[PDB]
Amino acid sequence: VNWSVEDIVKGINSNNLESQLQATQAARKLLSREKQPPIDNIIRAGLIPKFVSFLGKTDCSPIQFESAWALTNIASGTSEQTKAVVDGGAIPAFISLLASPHAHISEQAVWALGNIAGDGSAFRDLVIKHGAIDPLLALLAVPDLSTLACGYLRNLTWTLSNLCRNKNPAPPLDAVEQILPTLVRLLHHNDPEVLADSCWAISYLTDGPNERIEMVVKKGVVPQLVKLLGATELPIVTPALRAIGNIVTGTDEQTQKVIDAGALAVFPSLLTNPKTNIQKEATWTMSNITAGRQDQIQQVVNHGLVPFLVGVLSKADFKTQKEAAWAITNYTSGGTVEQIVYLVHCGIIEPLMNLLSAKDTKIIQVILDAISNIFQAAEKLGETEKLSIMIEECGGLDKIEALQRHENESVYKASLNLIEKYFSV
Amino acid sequence: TNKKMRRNRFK
Amino acid sequence: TNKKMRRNRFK
Repeated sequence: VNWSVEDIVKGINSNNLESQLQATQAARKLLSREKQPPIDNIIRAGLIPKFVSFLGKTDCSPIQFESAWALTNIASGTSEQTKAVVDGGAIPAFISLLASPHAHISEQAVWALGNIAGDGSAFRDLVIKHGAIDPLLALLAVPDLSTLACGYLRNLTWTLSNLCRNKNPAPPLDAVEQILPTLVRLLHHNDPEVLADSCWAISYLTDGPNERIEMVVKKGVVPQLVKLLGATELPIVTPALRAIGNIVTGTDEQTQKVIDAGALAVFPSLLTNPKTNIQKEATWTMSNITAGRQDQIQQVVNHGLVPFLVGVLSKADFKTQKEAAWAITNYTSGGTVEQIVYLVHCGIIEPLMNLLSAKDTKIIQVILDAISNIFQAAEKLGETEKLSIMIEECGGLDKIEALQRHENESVYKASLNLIEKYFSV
Repeated sequence: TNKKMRRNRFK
Repeated sequence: TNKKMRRNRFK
């Protein structure tokens, strides 16, 4: 074994079918060895078109299988290499094999199409234009998904998820509406990996305009996304939290469906998750919720989440702290006077003042905005003096005075307004 | 609006 | 979530 590319070329070109099979096996072994498949050597030998033609040889199903595997591995490389597979006519040929009576050939064609679509929007739309969605969904048309082999079902879920992926442009609306019902079924399956890729698909489809968010929401997936948010497997929580985060960027009505499904009961553990990426994502999601209606801010209060946002603002890494500050600003600009009082009783002032030491200019503006909003609520109550002594007792007044020297302009004018308005006489 | 969709661009 | 996946030999 360890054939040379020249040996492979020789065997593939013969009129002997048995030597074509052996040569394709050698090519597949050469292309499936862990490190450095010599993909470019294979492309330059001109083998792609011949492999694509073998994909049609329904008689010799072994050479169909070996070709599909070789081409899967070529299509799994760079965009330039995936492009050679596409220019070789491979997409229609793989689509044809989706109907093969041999399950393992059909699976390998699903996998190859996943790699092609995974290259980007352009190749994803090619795959859809050649009509891949119908035969793919027909493979999942069985009433009980547990009858499919676990590996088969996983690859179908992964390839479907790649047809939902990427933007500029987003997938065509026709295709999304065709895929969503099957995606809903997969989201209720039990296999961890199926659930993870289904969540990734939903997170792709909800990454876009509110119109796309409504397509997914109207299918009823939010309660199951929330249940998967409470899972213990991090590869499920990550995409589920990504999807929930996208949905609460939409309207107050779409955000409310996330709250109605109970999402706020899971967020205390997300905001204290040991993985920094989860905390940051969950805090960002909280800032868009606190940007909603006053009654939705109130459900944040009632689920006891304010003390956890204060915790994040106090103890988290700086990038997550930025997100928490945004959630406070949004809270203080949209909240009632009684909600702001409660925010103050939770100890917001000090951790907020402490972040005014941050070099980052954007966050300083966010913080000053929150301070002004709280002062406006304090004016309604006639308690601006009480709030002003509180800011002095946290070390805050010195930091606000120091801001005058700041280079930025909006910071300069903002801090001077606060000092003249509440720290005079 | 008050909601931010572009956390990624915000970076 | 990986864009692409090679298929490796049975080990």
